[PDB]
Parts: sequence; C-alpha cells; structure tokens
Amino acid sequence: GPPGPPGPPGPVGPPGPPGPPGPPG
Amino acid sequence: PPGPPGPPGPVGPPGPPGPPGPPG
Amino acid sequence: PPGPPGPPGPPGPVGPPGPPGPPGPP
Repeated sequence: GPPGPPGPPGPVGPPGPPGPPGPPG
Repeated sequence: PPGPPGPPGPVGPPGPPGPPGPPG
Repeated sequence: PPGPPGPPGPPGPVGPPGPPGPPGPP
C-alpha cells in the first residue's frame, strides 16, 4: 500500500521578543 | 491500503517583535 | 499490509508578536 497522507500542521510558534524602549519623556 | 497520516509538523517560528514601549 | 505512515505536516503558524517594549527614560 502507498504511504499515508501528510500529517497535520505543527503548533503555533513562541511569542516574539519585546519591542524597543519607548521615547524619552 | 494506504498508511495512516503522518506526524504533526514542526513548531512554527518565533513571532515578530512587539511595538516600542510607552514614552517615559 | 498497509503502507507506511505519511510524511510530517508543515510547520505551524508563526508565533504571536512580542509585548511592547519598556518605557523610555523619564
């Protein structure tokens, strides 16, 4: 028999890094 | 007789950076 | 007998954006 179909998508990736600091007051 | 579905793929990549912080 | 399992699926969605940065200096 032929191979089965592809598996499901993997899970959602991790959050990105924080943004840079805000502007001086 | 087809095989079963494959395994789940890899975790996605890290998200993009957040926005700049608040003014001081 | 059956075939072998299929290949892995694709990678998942990109992760969410990070949080806002820290405050600026006073």
